[PDB]
Amino acid sequence: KVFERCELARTLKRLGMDGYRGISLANWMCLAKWESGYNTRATNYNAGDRSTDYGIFQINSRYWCNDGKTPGAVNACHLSCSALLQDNIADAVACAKRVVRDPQGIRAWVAWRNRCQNRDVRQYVQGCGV
Repeated sequence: KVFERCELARTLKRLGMDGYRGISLANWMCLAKWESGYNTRATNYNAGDRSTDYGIFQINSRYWCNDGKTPGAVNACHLSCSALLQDNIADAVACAKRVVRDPQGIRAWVAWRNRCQNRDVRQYVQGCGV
């Protein structure tokens, strides 16, 4: 599904993302916006290294989920990558939280560095009741 902005903001807040490991809701919204346009069903193949990015946060199969076809990959979220293509984002949120328990935190996604870091991200949550 493609979430509407404020519905996603409230969905993420009910899932415990506001301030998780120091990360505001607006930062998670900016991440989802630029990774996927708030789209849970998206996959993007990376031909350079044979990995694939999955779902609303475009989480990569080399370290985070298992798709069976990424050579030498691991599965730190202990999920099939299929779980990251559901309309229900609970599993994707659990995996995003796993990502940010590692040292880089939200910097693990380069799109966040490019499109969210050191920026005014307040617009993403404006009016949403979060």
